[PDB]
Amino acid sequence: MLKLQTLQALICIEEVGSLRAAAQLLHLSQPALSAAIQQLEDELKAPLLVRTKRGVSLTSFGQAFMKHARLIVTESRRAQEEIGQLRGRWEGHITFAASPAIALAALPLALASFAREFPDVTVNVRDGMYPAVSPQLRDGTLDFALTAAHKHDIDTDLEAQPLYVSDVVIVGQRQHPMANATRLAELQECRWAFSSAPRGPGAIIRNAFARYGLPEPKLGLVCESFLALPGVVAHSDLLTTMPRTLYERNAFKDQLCSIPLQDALPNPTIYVLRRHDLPVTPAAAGLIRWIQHHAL
Amino acid sequence: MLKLQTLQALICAIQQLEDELKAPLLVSLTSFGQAFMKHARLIVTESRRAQEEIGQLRGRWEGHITFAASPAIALAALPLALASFAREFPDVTVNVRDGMYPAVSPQLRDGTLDFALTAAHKHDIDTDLEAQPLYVSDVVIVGQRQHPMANATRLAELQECRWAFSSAPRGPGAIIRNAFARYGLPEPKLGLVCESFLALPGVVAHSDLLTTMPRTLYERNAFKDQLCSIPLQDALPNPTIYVLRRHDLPVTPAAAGLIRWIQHHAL
Amino acid sequence: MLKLQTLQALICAIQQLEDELKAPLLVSLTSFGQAFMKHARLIVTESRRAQEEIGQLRGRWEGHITFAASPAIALAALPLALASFAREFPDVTVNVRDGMYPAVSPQLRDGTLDFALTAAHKHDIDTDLEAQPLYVSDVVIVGQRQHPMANATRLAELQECRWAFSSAPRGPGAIIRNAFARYGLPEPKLGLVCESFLALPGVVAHSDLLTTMPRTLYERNAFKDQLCSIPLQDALPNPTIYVLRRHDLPVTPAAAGLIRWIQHHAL
Amino acid sequence: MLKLQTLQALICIEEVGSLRAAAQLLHLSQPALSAAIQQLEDELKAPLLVRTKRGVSLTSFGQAFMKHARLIVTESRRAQEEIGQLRGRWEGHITFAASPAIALAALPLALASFAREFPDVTVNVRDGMYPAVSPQLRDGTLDFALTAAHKHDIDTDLEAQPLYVSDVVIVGQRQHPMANATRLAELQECRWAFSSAPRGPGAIIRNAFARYGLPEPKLGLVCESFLALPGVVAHSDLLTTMPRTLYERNAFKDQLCSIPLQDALPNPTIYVLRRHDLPVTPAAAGLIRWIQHHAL
Ligand SMILES: Cc1ccc(S(=O)(=O)O)cc1
Ligand SMILES: Cc1ccc(S(=O)(=O)O)cc1
Ligand SMILES: Cc1ccc(S(=O)(=O)O)cc1
Ligand SMILES: Cc1ccc(S(=O)(=O)O)cc1
Ligand SMILES: Cc1ccc(S(=O)(=O)O)cc1
Ligand SMILES: Cc1ccc(S(=O)(=O)O)cc1
Ligand SMILES: Cc1ccc(S(=O)(=O)O)cc1
Ligand SMILES: Cc1ccc(S(=O)(=O)O)cc1
Ligand SMILES: Cc1ccc(S(=O)(=O)O)cc1
Ligand SMILES: Cc1ccc(S(=O)(=O)O)cc1
Ligand SMILES: Cc1ccc(S(=O)(=O)O)cc1
Ligand SMILES: Cc1ccc(S(=O)(=O)O)cc1
Ligand SMILES: Cc1ccc(S(=O)(=O)O)cc1
Ligand SMILES: Cc1ccc(S(=O)(=O)O)cc1
Ligand SMILES: Cc1ccc(S(=O)(=O)O)cc1
Ligand SMILES: Cc1ccc(S(=O)(=O)O)cc1
Ligand SMILES: Cc1ccc(S(=O)(=O)O)cc1
Ligand SMILES: Cc1ccc(S(=O)(=O)O)cc1
Ligand SMILES: Cc1ccc(S(=O)(=O)O)cc1
Ligand SMILES: Cc1ccc(S(=O)(=O)O)cc1
Ligand SMILES: Cc1ccc(S(=O)(=O)O)cc1
Ligand SMILES: Cc1ccc(S(=O)(=O)O)cc1
Ligand SMILES: [Cl-]
Ligand SMILES: [Cl-]
Ligand SMILES: [Cl-]
Ligand SMILES: [Cl-]
Ligand SMILES: [Cl-]
Ligand SMILES: [Cl-]
Repeated sequence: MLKLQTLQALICIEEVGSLRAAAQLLHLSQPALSAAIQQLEDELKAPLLVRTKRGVSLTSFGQAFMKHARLIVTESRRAQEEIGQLRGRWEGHITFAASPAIALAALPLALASFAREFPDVTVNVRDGMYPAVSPQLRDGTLDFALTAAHKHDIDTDLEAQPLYVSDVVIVGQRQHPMANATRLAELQECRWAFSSAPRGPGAIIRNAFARYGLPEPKLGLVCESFLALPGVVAHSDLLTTMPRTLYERNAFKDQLCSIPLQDALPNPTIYVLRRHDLPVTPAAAGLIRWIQHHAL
Repeated sequence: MLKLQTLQALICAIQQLEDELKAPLLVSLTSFGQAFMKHARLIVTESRRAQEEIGQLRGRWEGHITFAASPAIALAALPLALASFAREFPDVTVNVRDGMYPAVSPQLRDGTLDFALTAAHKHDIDTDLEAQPLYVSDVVIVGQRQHPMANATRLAELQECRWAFSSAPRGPGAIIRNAFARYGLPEPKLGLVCESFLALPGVVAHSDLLTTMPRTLYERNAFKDQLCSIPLQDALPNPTIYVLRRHDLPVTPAAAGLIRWIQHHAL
Repeated sequence: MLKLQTLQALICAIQQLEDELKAPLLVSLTSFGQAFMKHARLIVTESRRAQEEIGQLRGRWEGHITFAASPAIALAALPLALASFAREFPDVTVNVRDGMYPAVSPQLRDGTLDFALTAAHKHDIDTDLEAQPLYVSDVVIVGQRQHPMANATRLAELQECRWAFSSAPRGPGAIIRNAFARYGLPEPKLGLVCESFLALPGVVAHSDLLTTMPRTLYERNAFKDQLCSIPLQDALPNPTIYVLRRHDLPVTPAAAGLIRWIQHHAL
Repeated sequence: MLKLQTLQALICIEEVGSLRAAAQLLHLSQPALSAAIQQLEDELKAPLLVRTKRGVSLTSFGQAFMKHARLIVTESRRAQEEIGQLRGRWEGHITFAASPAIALAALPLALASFAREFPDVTVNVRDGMYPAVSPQLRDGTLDFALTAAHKHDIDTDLEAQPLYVSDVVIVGQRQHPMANATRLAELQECRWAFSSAPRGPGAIIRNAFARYGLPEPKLGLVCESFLALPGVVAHSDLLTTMPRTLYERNAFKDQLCSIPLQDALPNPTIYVLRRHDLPVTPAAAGLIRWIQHHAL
């Protein structure tokens, strides 16, 4: 029998006056309790109980022992209570960062399903991209981050699981002079709104121009805000690069076109990043599952 | 004495700087290095603004402007102001980012931002910052188009709802929390916290969570047809959007030009 | 339910404990593991005391006593009390360490110490602890034997001196700081801080630093001939040394025996 | 010329009305200042100064430039001031741990000499031994620790420099029955006061008994306090092991003897331990030097 059950039973025995009554009250087997008490007495090398006409009383030894037994039972209960309070607070909240692509399609659908499964959980969704999320992830504030990244850039102490392989698209105002272009070379005369990338503003288009043997793309402006980007492009002759999800889901869709080139652009891999050592709550694990699920 | 050329490298020789300070700056930045960095940023950015301004006074309109914009600004006036600015000043490099008060303050103080366009409570604004009113905005309560409370007209009717606490100068959910409080209601029941304005409309469209947002954002997002605004007849705040700057920094001619175009289109 | 055998291993199977708690305990202890440890220590130490006490009630005088002793105790009464105790109780294992209030408190609370012998201010003593007066001590001011102020008779004459702030229940230098304050003097000028009573006499003997120490320590150290006590006629405190225990823990027969010998020799 | 000197000079020029007067006031060479200003003007592509009958005035351009120059000069001064405040507080205090051997001989002599060289420095000497000092050393609270250690036990991220090779001695009451012993084997019947060691209470004597092919030494008691140890031994028949310095320097010398065996005991190496990456203040470096000096 578990020692704690045996101590709890002993406290009950003192209270109700009988080993048989204690076992029944606590839903323990009588023979198992009687054996467990005997085993404990053999270990202590003294009897804890003496028979009387109508039950058992504690012996002098059991009296002394009981003072400790009560402290041990209370302490076990308090420990369970403190841990429950601390685990409840840990398990009851999620803080993570999400990139625009996740934020715009999967995240909305994932949160509703997540909430049905984990009704008692608060979510704190931050705007975030690597490597800005790297240090927030590193101290413990962020439970995980969801972002495009180049696998070989990710800090060695971070775990990384592929979430979805994304699309990027070149976007301009709906009547842009270069809308019919099929080659990146045909865009050399255009000016660019450099957008946010893990490798810095304009990293994608600059890398594209480079691998195609073109000069540096002409900087029109730097727009780190994906929120602002579609509107800014819609009201200019600037071209930009954005996640396909943002092109599909923005307030200026009717004022914009994509320029589908026969030249290839990257398909950024979006990763779930966590600190490797950290243990993961049920809810955080469930949310990731739900986000995975809706990232078809 | 400090060598100013070395500062623009620290942000990116060091031993001479460490010897000038007589303290370690690198080990990652030491505790001294972090304290040192805010100063080095102001010195470097001021030095660049000084040179750019002189070129502008000579008719060479080149240089840099870096600024932050809160969501309503970014969606309405900003595309039009950036377009007009680019026509008048074709050779100035502009860098726009998202930002909200008070998160923008340290970046106004170290000169990394020329200005920020953001809602703020006037009495909360730090004394070293100037605040020029730009816009008086409108806030609405938003839910999925078929929300159970889509036809509610009083805050009281929304008591049992869960909220996507949205971001604000006084913290997430501050407008709804204060509104609930002023109207004699208990704390708004939180469903989740959503800092991201980009993500918020879609999160609300695919849940039963209510939120508060600038009327601009309600009228300009990708989920408009899946959303509604609650037809409240209880009054909500109208936040003032300001142009915020560190007051003692002289505005460059180019940044003054952009602020002017922003003021024009906001009006 | 917890398995008590596993607790005595955690201090030194785990997955069953982690599953019982439903929280990670190891990763180094997790934040839960640290919170868990104080409880596990009390449970394990109480379990051992319970068994030892029963053997003692049966005339088997074996078991363990672990206690802390402040410097004056350790030097005067303790050698004589441990000797007398060992004669009466030859088979009990005793473990003595240095310790002072309030540093000893958590170790009284988690059962790792049966008791502590230490100076304390009665009104500072935490409500779950019992305090039994043991000794009223004497404090002296000490300096190198040829100190410029060796013949000073008033605290006022020591104003310009530098102090080896020595350790105390209210913090380093607390007795001299409070004495200076009560006598209407400025803060004592600190020369250095010396936590170590073992090192203090030798540090004072080979510098011009004054300190305060228990009269016992002054009369019992290896640097006596190189030291003096300042013949002050201003009054200094006489700290009470207590036997401190966590009150709700039943004292074992063996520990009661040792406390008795300690009380005898202190008297 | 340093740009900051040039800006400071420019501010002075505005104030005193003349480049010549500014150079003299600031103790700068006139030709060097005139060249530095010209160089700056060439870089700005505008003149900062215009000649008048009795000096120079700022041009319109210099006026605009001066507003920035003043902010830059002030900021440089404030930076120096903040760093000075932070460095002064860093350099003005030392916190370290010291073991009994150090604490009893070298430390006393080292502190006086240290104080003459670094009068403006507060020292905070903690009682300490490895590996208890290991974590205090690890977070930043301790600047260094001075302790016996086994080289191969020391945490890999800690630097360790040998300070002194120590002696340990077996000690008993002055008339101990085994005082004339010459072999460890002759002490097998004795009971021991287990003393503090880096490897745990009684580690040294237990290791000694072991390498000599003897049984476990008989435990009399555990005395973790080196302060209490000499007195406890003096009033018993217990034997112990202690640093030679403690045997030489304690209040019970007349009541104690050492038992100099022909069998060898260890000579623990005392190390200065620091975190490897951490930069070291002049004072802490000086104190270590002084402690090294007095550890002959
Ligand atoms: C065990 C026990 C003790 C005493 C009695 S009595 O004789 O009936 O009082 C009966 C049974
Ligand atoms: C079974 C049982 C045992 C003892 C008694 S009594 O002697 O009347 O208390 C009654 C009934
Ligand atoms: C008569 C009687 C039988 C059995 C017990 S018991 O051992 O406490 O369960 C008490 C009294
Ligand atoms: C450049 C870039 C930015 C963001 C993303 S996203 O993580 O798929 O939204 C992909 C690529
Ligand atoms: C960045 C990004 C956004 C959207 C998509 S898509 O889901 O493949 O259309 C891919 C990548
Ligand atoms: C921006 C970006 C991120 C990631 C990749 S990927 O390495 O092909 O997954 C390519 C481009
Ligand atoms: C609550 C709130 C958040 C943000 C704005 S905004 O500055 O107009 O985008 C106004 C009001
Ligand atoms: C100088 C200037 C630039 C741009 C415009 S705009 O065409 O109205 O945007 C008007 C005037
Ligand atoms: C400091 C300060 C000034 C003003 C206000 S307010 O009146 O609530 O906006 C609050 C706090
Ligand atoms: C620029 C701008 C910001 C905010 C609004 S409003 O909130 O819809 O009134 C309108 C226009
Ligand atoms: C995180 C989260 C997502 C969705 C909801 S709910 O749609 O209001 O039930 C609540 C909480
Ligand atoms: C200040 C002070 C420190 C320590 C003691 S003791 O507890 O008597 O050793 C008494 C007084
Ligand atoms: C029981 C007992 C033990 C020891 C002594 S003693 O010789 O006075 O220390 C007296 C009495
Ligand atoms: C709580 C408390 C009780 C008593 C004192 S005392 O009177 O200064 O010793 C101080 C503080
Ligand atoms: C045990 C003991 C402690 C303290 C003193 S006294 O401080 O010298 O009076 C004497 C004896
Ligand atoms: C650290 C330190 C400070 C002061 C002195 S003293 O000059 O001998 O008083 C010695 C040692
Ligand atoms: C440079 C300079 C400017 C003006 C005069 S003035 O003609 O004597 O006033 C002399 C010299
Ligand atoms: C050298 C010198 C230059 C100019 C004058 S002034 O014309 O009288 O001001 C006097 C002397
Ligand atoms: C007459 C005169 C000569 C030189 C200068 S200076 O160039 O400002 O030093 C000012 C005035
Ligand atoms: C066991 C032991 C403890 C302490 C020292 S000491 O560092 O030389 O004092 C050496 C050996
Ligand atoms: C631990 C310790 C203390 C003292 C000495 S001694 O300096 O070599 O005598 C060595 C070692
Ligand atoms: C306790 C102790 C510490 C260190 C050494 S040593 O490894 O030989 O320096 C031996 C024994
Ligand atoms: Cl039995
Ligand atoms: Cl607000
Ligand atoms: Cl203008
Ligand atoms: Cl005190
Ligand atoms: Cl007793
Ligand atoms: Cl020029």
